[PDB]
Amino acid sequence: LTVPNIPLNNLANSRVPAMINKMTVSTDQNQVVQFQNGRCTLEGQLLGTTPVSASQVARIRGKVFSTASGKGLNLTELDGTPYHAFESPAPLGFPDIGACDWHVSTFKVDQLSGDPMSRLDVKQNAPFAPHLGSIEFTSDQDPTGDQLGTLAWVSPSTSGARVDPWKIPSYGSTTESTHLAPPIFPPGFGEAIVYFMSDFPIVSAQVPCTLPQEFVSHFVEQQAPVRGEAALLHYVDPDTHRNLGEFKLYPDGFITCVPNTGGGPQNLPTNGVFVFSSWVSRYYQLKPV
Amino acid sequence: QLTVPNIPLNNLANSRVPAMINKMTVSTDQNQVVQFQNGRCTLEGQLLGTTPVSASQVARIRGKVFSTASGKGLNLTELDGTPYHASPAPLGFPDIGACDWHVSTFKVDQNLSGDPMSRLDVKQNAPFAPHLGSIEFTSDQDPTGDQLGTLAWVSPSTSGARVDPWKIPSYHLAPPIFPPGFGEAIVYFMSDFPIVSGNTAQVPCTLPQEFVSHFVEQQAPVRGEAALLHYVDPDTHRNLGEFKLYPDGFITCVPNTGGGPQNLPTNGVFVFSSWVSRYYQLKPV
Ligand SMILES: CC(=O)N[C@@H]1[C@@H](O[C@@H]2O[C@@H](C)[C@@H](O)[C@@H](O)[C@@H]2O)[C@H](O[C@@H]2O[C@H](CO)[C@H](O)[C@H](O)[C@H]2O)[C@@H](CO)O[C@H]1O
Ligand SMILES: CC(=O)N[C@@H]1[C@@H](O[C@@H]2O[C@@H](C)[C@@H](O)[C@@H](O)[C@@H]2O)[C@H](O[C@@H]2O[C@H](CO)[C@H](O)[C@H](O)[C@H]2O)[C@@H](CO)O[C@H]1O
Repeated sequence: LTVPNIPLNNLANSRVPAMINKMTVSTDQNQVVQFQNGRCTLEGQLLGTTPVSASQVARIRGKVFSTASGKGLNLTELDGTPYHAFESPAPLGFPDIGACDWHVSTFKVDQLSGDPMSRLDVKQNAPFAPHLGSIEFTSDQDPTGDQLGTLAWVSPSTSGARVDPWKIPSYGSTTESTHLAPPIFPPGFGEAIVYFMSDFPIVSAQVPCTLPQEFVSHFVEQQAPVRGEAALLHYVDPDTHRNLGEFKLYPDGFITCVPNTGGGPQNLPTNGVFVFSSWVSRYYQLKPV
Repeated sequence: QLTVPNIPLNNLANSRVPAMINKMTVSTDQNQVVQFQNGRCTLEGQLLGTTPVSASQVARIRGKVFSTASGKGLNLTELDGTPYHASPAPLGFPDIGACDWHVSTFKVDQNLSGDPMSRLDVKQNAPFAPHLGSIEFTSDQDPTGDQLGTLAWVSPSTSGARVDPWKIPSYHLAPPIFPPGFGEAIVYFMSDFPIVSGNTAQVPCTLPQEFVSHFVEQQAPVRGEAALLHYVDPDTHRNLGEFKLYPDGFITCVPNTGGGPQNLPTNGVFVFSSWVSRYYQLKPV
């Protein structure tokens, strides 16, 4: 097993198209998340809506439809092939920033003149049910046909709400089975989930993810056998080659540390490289960072 | 030993625009020389031109707005906000030449309400001097401060002009790539992208972005004049075609007459086979 020999600041967020600019732990270290993107086991099994490439992250493709009530997209995978609702919550790469309005900038796939972009404004209201294969939108432009695009920004669902990018959508319409990647639980003994943060335009400031996207593709690519209960990593300064801290990478595909009281990995340099050290017991006792 | 990514072509990103690869092709004129500044990396992992490591750094721009009596523009920085020192441009800077760019940016600092996006409309005329650290733009919005964003679409420089995404800007340059050997054609990895010219509807690049990061990551020694690759169906394990990967960081094939790699399925995986001679003759594909 290896992890990417790439400094953290050259790694991409797995939940928005952006670069990671820092690590942190959640304010409440007992907080449980259930992100659907950035999810992959160490053996290379993609979970939830997680795609392989950073350029599949938080993107949408579909064919425009129009009814008496308004317009929407009948969803496909990002390559235009049929969406696998039977096994995933939404097309691979579909955004997972819950409980907010989305603004998605799309273009028509077969394109002679004029502004080609449409901004699709999507609400996560009662009828938002991407697992069933469609979403509705409003737009100040006139999108038609096969539209492909990327999440541009997010905003509050209602005037005066806030956006909490730590939430995920409700993919179903009702008891509807949506095939969610399971929750990630802080594993105990003072360990905290490490969140990789990126700047992103959130109107009412950073989006967390649990694996850098290149870690995901690395695991898919290697299909490495898991030879222990956890993988001990060192976070190494690439210029001085000093070990800046110990981290644990778990088979289910997330990373923890023991944050120093009043601190944590948010106080570490953001240009370090994670390096696999050894397979260890689930209860390997980390030095605080 | 040298390896290439164990990832099917349709899960690989373009290295010149933020998009996925959806086919391979050869140039209409198989003698055509290109000089792309992104997607450039040697097999040993040496980045060239403006090529960044991550797919989410491809064709992005960051800088501080200046807006004066004389004009508006960006004083460019690197994508992480650190100073750009006058390489052709900051890493990741777009390399789609001879066209207007439309770049959608947000204020990194922003703590205000409202539409956070600005579309920066950029022309490749006189004030376009990214090598010197600035470009000018017009915008129907009001961007201020530290703006970070991504190339959204491109359009003709002048009314009636066409956009040719095989061109690069006038900005250090990564060197031209000349079709090598006998009968070989450079393989171009294509992505759909909003180009508002004619029927063009595509972007070529010479290395998938994940190939670039793979080489940077691996730093493998070059042990021969060229690496023979097989393009393999990952389910049946059949070899679908022979390709040659050159140390300077590009791929060739010998296309069957009237055809070529554009006829191959896009779910195949490149696999290193062996080191071969610079004049190893490929099986037509
Ligand atoms: C005059 C009109 O009907 N539209 C103007 C835009 O031009 C149209 O859309 C552009 C993208 C091209 O497809 C034109 O052929 C078409 O008429 C014009 O858009 C600007 O076009 C410039 C070319 O002269 C250039 O590409 C520029 O980047 C682009 O923004 C806009 C902006 O001036 O004005 C419309 O009225
Ligand atoms: C000045 C004004 O009335 N602007 C309206 C937009 O609302 C502003 O910008 C949004 C993003 C929020 O920051 C508001 O607090 C601010 O007044 C409005 O934007 C829409 O806001 C909705 C929330 O009520 C929701 O987030 C929606 O997704 C977003 O588009 C736009 C669109 O209705 O209209 C402007 O006039």
